[PDB]
Amino acid sequence: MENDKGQLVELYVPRKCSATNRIIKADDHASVQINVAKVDEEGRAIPGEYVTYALSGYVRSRGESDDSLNRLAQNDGLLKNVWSYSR
Amino acid sequence: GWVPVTKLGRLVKAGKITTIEEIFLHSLPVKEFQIIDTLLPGLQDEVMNIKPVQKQTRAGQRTRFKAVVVVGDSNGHVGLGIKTAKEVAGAIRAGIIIAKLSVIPIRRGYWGTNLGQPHSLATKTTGKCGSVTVRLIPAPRGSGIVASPAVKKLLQLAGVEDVYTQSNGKTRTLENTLKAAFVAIGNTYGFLTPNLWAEQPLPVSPLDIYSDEASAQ
Amino acid sequence: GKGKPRGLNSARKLRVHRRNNRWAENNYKKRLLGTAFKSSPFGGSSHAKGIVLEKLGIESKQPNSAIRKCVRVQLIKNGKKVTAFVPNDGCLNFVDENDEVLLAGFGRKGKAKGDIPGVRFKVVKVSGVSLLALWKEKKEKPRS
Amino acid sequence: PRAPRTYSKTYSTPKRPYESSRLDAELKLAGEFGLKNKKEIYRISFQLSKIRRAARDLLTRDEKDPKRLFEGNALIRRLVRVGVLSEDKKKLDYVLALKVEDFLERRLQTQVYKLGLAKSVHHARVLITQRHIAVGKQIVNIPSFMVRLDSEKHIDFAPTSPFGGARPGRVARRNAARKAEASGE
RNA sequence: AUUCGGGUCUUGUAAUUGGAAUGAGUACAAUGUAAAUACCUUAACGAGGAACAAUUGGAGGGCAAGUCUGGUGCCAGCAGCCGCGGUAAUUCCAGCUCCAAUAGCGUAUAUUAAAGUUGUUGCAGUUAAAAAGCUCGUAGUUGAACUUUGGGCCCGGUUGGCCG
RNA sequence: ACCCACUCGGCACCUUACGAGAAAUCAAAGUCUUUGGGUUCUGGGGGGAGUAUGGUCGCAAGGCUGAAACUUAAAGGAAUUG
Ligand SMILES: [Mg+2]
Ligand SMILES: [Mg+2]
Ligand SMILES: [Mg+2]
Ligand SMILES: [Mg+2]
Ligand SMILES: [Mg+2]
Ligand SMILES: [Mg+2]
Ligand SMILES: [Mg+2]
Ligand SMILES: [Mg+2]
Ligand SMILES: [Mg+2]
Ligand SMILES: [Mg+2]
Ligand SMILES: [Mg+2]
Ligand SMILES: [Mg+2]
Repeated sequence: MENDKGQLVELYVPRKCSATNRIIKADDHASVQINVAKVDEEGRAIPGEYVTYALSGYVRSRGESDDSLNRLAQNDGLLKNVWSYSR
Repeated sequence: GWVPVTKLGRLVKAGKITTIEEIFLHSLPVKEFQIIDTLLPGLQDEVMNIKPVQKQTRAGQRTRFKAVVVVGDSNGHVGLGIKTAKEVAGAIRAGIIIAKLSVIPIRRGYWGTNLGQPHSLATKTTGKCGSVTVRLIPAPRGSGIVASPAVKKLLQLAGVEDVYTQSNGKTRTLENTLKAAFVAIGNTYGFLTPNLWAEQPLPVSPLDIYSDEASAQ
Repeated sequence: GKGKPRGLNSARKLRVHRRNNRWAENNYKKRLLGTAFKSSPFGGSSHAKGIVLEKLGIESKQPNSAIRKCVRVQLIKNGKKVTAFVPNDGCLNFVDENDEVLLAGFGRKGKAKGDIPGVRFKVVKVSGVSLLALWKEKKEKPRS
Repeated sequence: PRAPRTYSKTYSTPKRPYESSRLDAELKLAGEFGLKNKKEIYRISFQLSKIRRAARDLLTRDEKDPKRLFEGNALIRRLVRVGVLSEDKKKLDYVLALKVEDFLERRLQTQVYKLGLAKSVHHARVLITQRHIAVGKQIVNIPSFMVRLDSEKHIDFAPTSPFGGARPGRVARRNAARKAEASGE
């Protein structure tokens, strides 16, 4: 969000949910962020590098949080043969 | 003085969180009003209403006080709180504590064109509470705040300049009115407008960059 | 479908329905039935002269007992009897009988549990003098 | 059978009558500028409002449309001649942002006190209605003259007036006659 | 400021003072005007203004404004609505004060807004007013999908840039 | 006949709410100020009153259609404490 001088003028660009592309808002205490650990060849996880996801409180309440996480991870290289695109 | 009891409080008192914008971005649940105090220094309260309430406790009749209190920056932050205590100044005190706690951002934007600072709202919003609905509509600049006294105060203390309202229901119950209005401004940051489509990279929580800090002894 | 026809060639049904439905409004019914010209004591005018028929000591009980110092007035244009309040006057030394009296409207709702009724008129003038001016000792009353 | 002489109201009474905030705002506004009715304020609020309407009605139409161009530019340059709108704000979106004081600051009343021909604002009132204060070759005796910008640099005392020049007033030569006759005696 | 005093400013006053200003009104003249009246002009007068004296409604709430004195309380909780007591009343009556709009302000009737309490935009219908006992059925309102898409060429306009 | 899996169509129940609602509650009473899928009917404070009058249907008892003057500050819903 800009004005004419080309400068941004918001309080903050907010976090969007990853499953649902909807906005997570500030009072949503059911929303969540998931850090998954990047791993070495030696099977050690580095202390400070994460693949992170966002989830709206809506999706966790509705009980789709899991399946959503699955698909997301699987597509982002974490898993394989857990989540099918067909059912 | 003040001793934090929450791993969000020790983060604050150790100046590891500058603005609230970092609380709000990650939705980190506030429970220590002092947080809001330090992060929002220029927060100006306002008792909207004070009401004698008749308690009947085990055949012992007492008189207490219900207080509806609003707080806010005249930039982008509001807060609303209701509290009942045994003494008036006590009620007001506690009320301000509560409203401090439930402080919310606001997306204020433009009407049509795009000059100077954002003056009005970004989109039409609507809050409902009780039987009351309150609807807020973008005005053009200099249209002032078109609302009844209560809702007008709540919006002024939230740095809105120009906004048309439309209410409905028994607006005479000021607590439902205020609550509803509150909801309606508290929805602005929740309406996905096209200028927010661009994908961001997920930020890493203050709670994890400063995790060694503000950890319980 | 919100129970009303919403079709593009449906106007007639809509507006007709509206006409049949406006008869539940109160004022509309008063206004197309000419209730004002047929029944209302004033005949649809903001005022009426009348002549005081009888000085009334009505007594209206609950919740507050008015020693109702009111009047029976008969309107000149209708020959229609009416009751009317005569304000601000403790003794009623101002209004006697056979006196010409200009009346206006007055909105006192009557109450049930004490049998207090609702007069609808207040004396504005007596014998051509304003009730107020008399009461202010500003003007005096020609007594005939 | 004439033509019917057209005419119009000028102001508009507020919607909520007792509103402790508006009450005060109004009073301080009357105070800065020495007005006598709230009505004087209302008159301004009303002209303002008609301008804000013309403004919006132009704003909702397309840029580079003949009408918005024409009436836009007109409204703008009109607002500028009286120096209500500043030289740099020459675009519609500011004429909306305009407020009351921006109008209240161009009164002859005001400009007399801000060109320092008066000691206080009230003094400026009196001095105006007293037929003292001219704008160029004209006297003007209305506190609401609304000074155009090219007429700012002309306001002075009246060539008729005691201060402007001429002979002393009636009181002055009264006391001149009193002292001269009391000394001749 | 160490203390007297060096001055800036703004106030409360004092039916304190001082000298300025001026049109309300009066009036030669002229202007105006068919003739006049007036306006606009203008000699000559014309206030400390202890009276060139401003009102109309209010002061429990709605709704701006009383934590003020006496009287009441036999002409007394009382009259848009709701409140509220009686030796001691902010709620009645009188004075004082204050508030609002002001050469105007109140009141009555009508009407529009408020009223999303007429609802096309826009109401409601389980229990608050309101789904016909039930189906059939003409006018009426309403009515699935589908029939040149897609591609290639050229022409000249009106805003916007980077050069002027 | 039964048992398991599935499937249209019923029928009630039990959970919840994303949603609605004044609340009780509701798979509709949801997709409703972010207000428009088609259509029928009805209501506009409480009384006066389903009364008076007219018309119509019925052998009658009655039904259908259905006011006004006047009156009144509430009548009413749901929930909560004792
Ligand atoms: Mg309403
Ligand atoms: Mg002549
Ligand atoms: Mg008075
Ligand atoms: Mg009162
Ligand atoms: Mg009041
Ligand atoms: Mg008050
Ligand atoms: Mg309704
Ligand atoms: Mg019932
Ligand atoms: Mg019912
Ligand atoms: Mg049925
Ligand atoms: Mg078709
Ligand atoms: Mg009815």
